[PDB]
Amino acid sequence: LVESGGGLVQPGGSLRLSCAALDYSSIGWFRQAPGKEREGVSCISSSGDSTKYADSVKGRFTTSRDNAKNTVYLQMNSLKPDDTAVYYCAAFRATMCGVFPLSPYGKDDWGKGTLVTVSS
Amino acid sequence: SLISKEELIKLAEYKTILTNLDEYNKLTTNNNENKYLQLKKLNESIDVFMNKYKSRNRALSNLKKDILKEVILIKNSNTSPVEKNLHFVWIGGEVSDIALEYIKQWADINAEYNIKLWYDSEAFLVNTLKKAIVESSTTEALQLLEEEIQNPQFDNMKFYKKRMEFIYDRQKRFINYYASQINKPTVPTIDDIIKSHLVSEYNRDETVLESYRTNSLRKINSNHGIDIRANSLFTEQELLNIYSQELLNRGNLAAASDIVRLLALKNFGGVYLDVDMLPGIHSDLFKTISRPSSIGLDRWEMIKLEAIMKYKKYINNYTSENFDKLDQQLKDNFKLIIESKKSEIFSKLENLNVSDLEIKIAFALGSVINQALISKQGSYLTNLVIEQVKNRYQFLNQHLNPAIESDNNFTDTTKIFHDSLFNSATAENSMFLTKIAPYLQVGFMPEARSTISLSGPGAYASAYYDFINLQENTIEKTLKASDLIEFKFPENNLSQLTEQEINSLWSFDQASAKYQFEKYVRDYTGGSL
Ligand SMILES: O=c1ccn([C@@H]2O[C@H](COP(=O)(O)OP(=O)(O)O[C@H]3O[C@H](CO)[C@@H](O)[C@H](O)[C@H]3O)[C@@H](O)[C@H]2O)c(=O)[nH]1
Ligand SMILES: [Mn+2]
Repeated sequence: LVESGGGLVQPGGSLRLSCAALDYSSIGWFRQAPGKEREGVSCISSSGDSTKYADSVKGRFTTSRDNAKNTVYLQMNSLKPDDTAVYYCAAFRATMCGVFPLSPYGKDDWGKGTLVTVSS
Repeated sequence: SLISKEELIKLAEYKTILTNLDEYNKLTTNNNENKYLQLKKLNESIDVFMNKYKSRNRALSNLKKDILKEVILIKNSNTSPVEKNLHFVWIGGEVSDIALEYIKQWADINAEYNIKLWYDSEAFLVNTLKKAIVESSTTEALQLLEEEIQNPQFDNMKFYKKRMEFIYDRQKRFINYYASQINKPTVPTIDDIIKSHLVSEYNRDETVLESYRTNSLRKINSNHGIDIRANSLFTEQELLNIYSQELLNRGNLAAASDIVRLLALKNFGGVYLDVDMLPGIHSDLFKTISRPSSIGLDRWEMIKLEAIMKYKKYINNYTSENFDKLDQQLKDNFKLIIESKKSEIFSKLENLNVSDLEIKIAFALGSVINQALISKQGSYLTNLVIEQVKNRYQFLNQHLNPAIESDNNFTDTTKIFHDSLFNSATAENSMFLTKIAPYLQVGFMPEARSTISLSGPGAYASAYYDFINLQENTIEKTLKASDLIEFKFPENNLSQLTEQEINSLWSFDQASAKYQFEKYVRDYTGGSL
């Protein structure tokens, strides 16, 4: 899983991250801020008909799946300083990313991930 | 509602106390938690004062004692009925027909209570994995000790200790395999990982494991099942990790259930019951059947239950062993009462009035036991128990992880953990170290009971001490009797002395261990067909 699209944004702006490989798996975006614990952000079912979001981003972020290009997007809007973090992606055999927005026990590698910074 | 500020000014840092009392004296919101929180602030300010200026302190102590009574007052002032939920927990495999029959008594007596049977949708194969680890280790130890198990003087403790070394080895191989699988780009389910490990390592057939897994899911769903993973029960990674280290590293489903029940009450409120509990017996019923002086109190409670099942057969094949042993006039007298009439047999819960600050708990032998609990959603005391559990696991994992991650067998890993606990410890909270020292043995050797001090009754007793004394994170301080029964689960509402309660599913005593070992030897030498 390759995470791409990150960069700077201004407070209030938008950004679209991409997670490139997934057809029969639920896919979740997660994030980790410097010095904070990882937290779930979004999840989308394999059909793409069901989604789930962290409370802090619900109604601001959306997630979609473009099966054809095996890639799930994270449409971020109304970016805030608290959204500053490295963003990682993962696929799940479980429905709706299991214990989302929490992480699987023991899972400590999520790929390279892509940094998002929202400042000043 | 204490002595007012002028009274304490006219009876005796200190300025903060007066306002802190003044804030509390004026504070007339209807939020019990805020009242308690303001009481707590005042107490710490008093304490600060006291230490730094070790004439004031005569009357500041008097206020301190008054504050302790105010806590009781706030708790007992506005009680209200608890939410009408009954929470049960069965994790790790298929729920049993016996457990379902016990839950059925509660439902039939309390149709207005919503029944939740919490399960782990990912973890139906945990008990199968534990069985495969334990049974394979039993054969290792029996064959290793073949020359000596034939000796009548053989110490059965030698068998349990040698078996533990194999158990520890095979638990570690599973968790290492789990760690590699969970770190794939596609996260598999826990049952995916166990299935794959059982098939490759223990020669389990994949289709039977899957057929058991799907069967467990269908049966629990048809029986009030609600999934702990999908219903956002866990909101803190730390608590999920504690649940997971018990579920996955140790195979201790009672410990895992200790976590789940606290989160269920925190999020929903209501009553938690272990699946071996039964509704209380209608009071006054068994005074007209007077009880012989040869049958003890605990036994007579058991005999009571055996009488109902004999004639009504609510639970099938319930034991009658204790009942049968006596006078047929008694049996006939019992037989007429039961046949003459469930609601006249069993007490209904109805309104269970509690403070929104508290949690109530069953008692056994004068000490709390968390097999039955009552709490409103989000109560302060439930959160204190949860904080106790996290604090205890923080200390355990600090000392256990270096031992467990070292490249060492069970005996040397145990010594590192044990030495980590004792070689540099302080005398304060000394008693807690002794109780958690056999942690790795819990479930697999007799008299290993660390769960009591981590996620079980010991966490509750310290939480109650926290609450009564307006503190947090107390370890080995215990309340006097009069403070403790403030939190007692009404005995009229609960039958604790059931058949299924007799056998613990996570621990065993020396007598059972000796009998089980002799059973292992008899089957080993005798062979099976
Ligand atoms: O495979 C299992 C085994 C047990 N349990 C759960 O564990 C609970 C406790 O089981 P039980 O066998 O009754 O254990 P106890 O012998 O009663 O011993 C303790 O079990 C827990 C350990 O702290 C707490 O209930 C209390 O301390 C105490 O009652 C059960 O009700 C279930 O909820 C499972 O979910 N799956
Ligand atoms: Mn029990």
